[PDB]
Amino acid sequence: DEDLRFCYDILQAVSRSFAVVIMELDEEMRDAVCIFYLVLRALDTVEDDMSIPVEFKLRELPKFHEHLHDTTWCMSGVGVGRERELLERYTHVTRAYSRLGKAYQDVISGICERMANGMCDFLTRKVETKADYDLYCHYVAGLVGHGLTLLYVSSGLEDVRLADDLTNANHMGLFLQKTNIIRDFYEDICEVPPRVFWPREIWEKYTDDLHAFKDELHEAKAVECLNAMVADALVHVPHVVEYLASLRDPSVFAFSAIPQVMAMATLSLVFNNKDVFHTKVKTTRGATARIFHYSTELQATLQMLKTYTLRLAARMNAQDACYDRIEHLVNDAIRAMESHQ
Ligand SMILES: CC(C)=CCC/C(C)=C/CC/C(C)=C/CSP(=O)(O)OP(=O)(O)O
Ligand SMILES: [Mg+2]
Repeated sequence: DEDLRFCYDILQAVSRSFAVVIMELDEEMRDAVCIFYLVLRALDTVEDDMSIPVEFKLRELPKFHEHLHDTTWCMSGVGVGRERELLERYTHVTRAYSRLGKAYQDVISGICERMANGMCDFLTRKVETKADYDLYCHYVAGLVGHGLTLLYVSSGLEDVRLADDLTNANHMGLFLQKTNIIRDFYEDICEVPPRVFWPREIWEKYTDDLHAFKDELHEAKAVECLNAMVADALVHVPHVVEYLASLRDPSVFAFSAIPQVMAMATLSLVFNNKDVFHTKVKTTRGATARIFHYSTELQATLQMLKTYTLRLAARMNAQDACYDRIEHLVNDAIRAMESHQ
């Protein structure tokens, strides 16, 4: 089982966040989800390496899923740090993969291919529209939501009805991806080349140059745009509440709930916060421990989400050009929560 051990070891190095939450899952589901994550993590590593040619990515990505059945395949000159190691010693992942149930392998192979092609689409173009924003989030996060949902059903832990309509699963992925895209604006725009995800359709209403938000000079417009991004992410909350409330298994529930509650805490902190444009805004380690502790069942999770949702709303004024748009979004979220209390 050295292969699985490497997997969990690389997981811990490549992503401390997920590597903690994944431990909420029972061993069998956990192995499948851990391997699933590393496969996608490998894709991400190819998509994000800006020192390697795009034609190289459009070439390798589409057939990434095919390598899942080739225990000798690996990549040598891509990525930084442990990610690089993930690809070079990618054998451990494919081996572990070959020892998974037939149904788990197919979900993983299926999501891997669709995400890869989606990444290819956006490797050759920008995110101009809100539609673009949403679709890109779908490919790199919404699909993880689909995949996980299909792994839950396939495992037997959740009812087959869960996979009927995957819309809410996609919403779950979008809420997480969007909160991170919002939180990581500065860090992303400060890289070489600069990484940009905020959709032009949204930011062109406050500026002609996104890079202007880095200057205190345009602090007001940056914050108004930041607030419009938050409003856009809040659209997903009522759906996150529905998906979480449809879960019956405690392991699946905690694994699914924790990241969502963390996202809402981050979102409540970045909202109307100009610090977002010069540093990473993060929750305290104590709030994190508390979230991990209580998000084991629906009721407590709903109240923590309500609490954070109420903190977000409390942070604004009738002066802000969002107060209107944010208010009904907060009410929809809180309403959806009380709808299960
Ligand atoms: C359960 C369900 C239906 C949907 C959830 C969808 C999921 C799990 C999406 C993962 C997408 C994100 C935000 C990845 C960043 S890697 P990271 O999480 O390791 O670490 P970081 O964001 O850098 O802190
Ligand atoms: Mg990426």
